[PDB]
Amino acid sequence: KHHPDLIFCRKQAGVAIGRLCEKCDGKCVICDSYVRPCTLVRICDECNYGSYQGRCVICGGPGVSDAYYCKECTIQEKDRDGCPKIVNL
Amino acid sequence: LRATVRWDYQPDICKDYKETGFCGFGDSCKFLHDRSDYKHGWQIERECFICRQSFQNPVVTKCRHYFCESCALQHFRTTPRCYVCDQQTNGVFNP
Amino acid sequence: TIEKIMGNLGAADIDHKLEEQLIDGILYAFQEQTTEDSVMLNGFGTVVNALGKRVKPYLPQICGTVLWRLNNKSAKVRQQAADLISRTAVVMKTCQEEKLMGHLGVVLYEYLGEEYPEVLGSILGALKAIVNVIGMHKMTPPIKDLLPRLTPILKNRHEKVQENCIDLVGRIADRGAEYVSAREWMRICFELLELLKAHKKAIRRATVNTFGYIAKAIGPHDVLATLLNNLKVQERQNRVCTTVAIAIVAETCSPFTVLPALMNEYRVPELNVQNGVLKSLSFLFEYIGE
Amino acid sequence: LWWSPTINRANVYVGFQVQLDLTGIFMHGKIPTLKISLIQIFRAHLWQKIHESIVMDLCQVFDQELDALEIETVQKETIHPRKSYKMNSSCADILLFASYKWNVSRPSLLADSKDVMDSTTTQKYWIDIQLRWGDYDSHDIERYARAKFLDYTTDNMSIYPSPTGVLIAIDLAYNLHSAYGNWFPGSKPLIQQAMAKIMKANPALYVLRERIRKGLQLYSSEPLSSQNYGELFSNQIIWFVDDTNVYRVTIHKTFEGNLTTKPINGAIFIFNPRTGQLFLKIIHTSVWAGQKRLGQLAKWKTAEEVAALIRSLPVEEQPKQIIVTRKGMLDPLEVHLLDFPNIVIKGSELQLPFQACLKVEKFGDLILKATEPQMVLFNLYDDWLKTISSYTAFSRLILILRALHVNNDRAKVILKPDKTTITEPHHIWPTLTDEEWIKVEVQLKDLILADYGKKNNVNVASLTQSEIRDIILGMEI
Amino acid sequence: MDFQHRPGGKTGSGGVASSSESNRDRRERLRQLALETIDINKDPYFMKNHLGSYECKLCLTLHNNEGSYLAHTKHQTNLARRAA
Ligand SMILES: [Zn+2]
Ligand SMILES: [Zn+2]
Ligand SMILES: [Zn+2]
Ligand SMILES: [Zn+2]
Ligand SMILES: [Zn+2]
Repeated sequence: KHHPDLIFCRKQAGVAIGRLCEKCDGKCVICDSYVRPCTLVRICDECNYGSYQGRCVICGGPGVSDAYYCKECTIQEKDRDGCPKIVNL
Repeated sequence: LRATVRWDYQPDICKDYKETGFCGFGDSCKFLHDRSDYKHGWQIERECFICRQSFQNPVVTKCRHYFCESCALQHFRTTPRCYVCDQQTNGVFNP
Repeated sequence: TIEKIMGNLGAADIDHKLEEQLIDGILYAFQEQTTEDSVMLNGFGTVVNALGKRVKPYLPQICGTVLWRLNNKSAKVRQQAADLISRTAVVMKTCQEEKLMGHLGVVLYEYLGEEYPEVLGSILGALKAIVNVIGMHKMTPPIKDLLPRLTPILKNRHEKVQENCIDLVGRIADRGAEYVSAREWMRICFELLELLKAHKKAIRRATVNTFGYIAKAIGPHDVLATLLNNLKVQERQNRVCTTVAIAIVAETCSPFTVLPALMNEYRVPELNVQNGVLKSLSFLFEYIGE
Repeated sequence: LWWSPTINRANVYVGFQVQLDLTGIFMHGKIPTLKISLIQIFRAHLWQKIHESIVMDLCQVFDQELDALEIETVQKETIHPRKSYKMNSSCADILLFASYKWNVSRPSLLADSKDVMDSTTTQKYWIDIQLRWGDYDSHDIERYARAKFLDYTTDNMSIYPSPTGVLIAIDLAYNLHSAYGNWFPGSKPLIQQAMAKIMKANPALYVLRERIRKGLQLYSSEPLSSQNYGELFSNQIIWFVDDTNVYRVTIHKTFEGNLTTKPINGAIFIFNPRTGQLFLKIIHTSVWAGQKRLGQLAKWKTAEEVAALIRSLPVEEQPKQIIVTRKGMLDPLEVHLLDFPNIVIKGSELQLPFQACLKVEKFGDLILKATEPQMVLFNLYDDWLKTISSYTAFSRLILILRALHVNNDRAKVILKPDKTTITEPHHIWPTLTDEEWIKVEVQLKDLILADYGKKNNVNVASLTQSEIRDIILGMEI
Repeated sequence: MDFQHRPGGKTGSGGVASSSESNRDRRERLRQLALETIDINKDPYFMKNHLGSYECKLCLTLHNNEGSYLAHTKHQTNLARRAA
């Protein structure tokens, strides 16, 4: 369910908390699955700060629920890879 | 006490709609489309456990058998296994 | 401001005449709602949920006004009235006044034959809320009369009607499946196969969840044969969701029971069912984990 | 379905009369589409549930007022479910056992006000409830009610535990209700108000009406000055009706510190601003207290008196509109105005000071020194209307009423500053010429502006001309 | 109403099939027609794969559809090359 484009930030994570819209609710932020939402999503930097406050870490809708990593991505601990907010480049 | 009522005895319900939910005629169905199981008017009008003694200070052993404490102590001292289903209770006299 | 103050502080300091004035004010505010003021609907829900058990004298006035506005010419008025029912079902069931809520359910069952899609979706959402706050045993009309009425509504093509009706069918099949015979559940599954070709992904996800609930209810064999025939029969831009449904059925219903038929489906040379078997196996392993 | 009173007539050329399933609907000939529509309306035993809900609602009403009519106990007749379908014979539905020997009149209609009550006496009582589906030919409910009462009391097949009782007939096809039979005292307005409330807000009746509306697929789209002070002279007779003075009691004191209440005569005010005529419907001294429902039954009696005065008046004498205030007891007034629907009751932006309407000396002397419903009529602007227009005299009368409601001494000083303002005994306003009534209205407006500035902590002359004219005419300011 | 002149319908029908069922029925009928024309023509080059695909052994060419093999009749030059 992925695309070859859209690298995310590759930035060091911070205390800001990810946020998901209802159009893509329940998806894993990395592997786009729906199984075992285990680890909370940290969104590093000014992805949260400013006009993008409480927005989607995926497509860009108004976020309503906390984003999560699945257990399968945290099996190899991909959740420490960085910020998963999509920057369209 | 006779209360007979001359009914109309033709219940015009679609049998295909009643037990399926789909009719091939659709909106051109001759009968009415309803799914219910209510009765009609004419159908309504036509219609120590072995010795059988008292138990004091009850307790259950390892074989899930509840009996008196003296009876369970005598059963544990007399035999190693319980007399209910020959389970391996090992003569345990516990509450 | 009233909704924010009630959500911040509460409704403990409200006087009785003050509460009557608040109910009359929010009834007149809902009575004059020209735009789609959904935040005002959320404020209505916040005020009556903050009031709680003190709205019991005011409940027949609210019910009478909503049932009067449900007969309106405009579709938006009926949609807003059913949305108010869906908001206020929880606080109607807090006081356990089951006669008024059952009367509302009977009137909504009469209103289920509407032709406008937004109104029908709002009625279905209100009925889903009423079933969630009452329970199956005291639900008038009963589920054995409700679900056969819901069976032809699944053939509708509108997205909101499909989403609300599949959500209601999923709540019933998860909670109250004992009232419905297995023939009707198999008819529901045969309708859900056509429902799997929708556009919104939430509709397909809830469809897969209903497949899992029905297989948990009636047994995982005939629904698996139905899904395998759909997998070998589709050949279109769908049927990955059929494999997701197969994996959900197997994960909910002890996958030793499913794996012989799924393994024997690999022997079919039909060039697309084998990829479905392997994709269902991958989704099954991702669902079951350890 | 829409023309079903006309298609399903009872008076046909030839026809075998048959009863529809689980209902009391009669068909003469097999009409399949009408049968399909009426079965689809009345599915899942709706007729029996409507009858059961009406029986339980009447039982709840009579249990709520068990002690008020010397009733020992109320019995719900646990009967067979086929009682609501049989039109040939009927059992009793509600049994009433009394504390004492009830005085029982001869049988009469529910709408019969006159009832000499001392015919016989008995203890037990029965109430029967009948449901019919009337057609276009036979949608009369009262003659059906008395015919069914006579044919059920006289015939031996119908079983009733008491020779005296009442039968209630409800036509669901036309939403009509009536009753016929014996009465014990206090029961008749209780059954009238209870039946009005039941046909207002029964749940199963609402289910039936909603099923009919969804069968027909009908919808309801409906959910000087331009106000009522000025619309009376706009070729439309607007009569202000006020019943707040019906619950009126005088002030008196006893020998000790406690004070008693004197039962003064109630007054219903009908004010015509286009003519200056104020009709005060009086009440008896024994009818303003003691009886139950002082805010409802007294208002119903005042509404019946207003309907009798409207029916006694001609078509031109009846008003084309009603400049009503905010509704506090206007539900039974609107219910009882079926025979006089020529005046539409609505609340405009202009009100009237009806509490000063008893401020006249002649009308107050006629109302206070009486004990019977005389229903007198006087003139507000008897001599001021000949020196002004209709709207100007209406505004002057409204300003005089507002000045009398503000301060009676200032209003009497403005209207009658000397002994030369003595008018006729049928005149409420003081005697004046054109310029004298103009100066009296100017002084009354100045006193009203001074009282409004004293009450609102503002200046008297700070208001605009339109705001002062609206305050004089009784509108919003 | 004119009961003998209404459009014909029978009880317990089940309705008309959808687009997917009609499409797979058309594909099965096209496969049957292609196999009937192959058996009439008696061409030994046609083979069905273990994954279920048409193959020309004289050309050694796979085909996605039945009409792809039906249009594979170049094949004369490949048959002359594979004859020796
Ligand atoms: Zn999103
Ligand atoms: Zn993941
Ligand atoms: Zn970032
Ligand atoms: Zn049908
Ligand atoms: Zn070839």
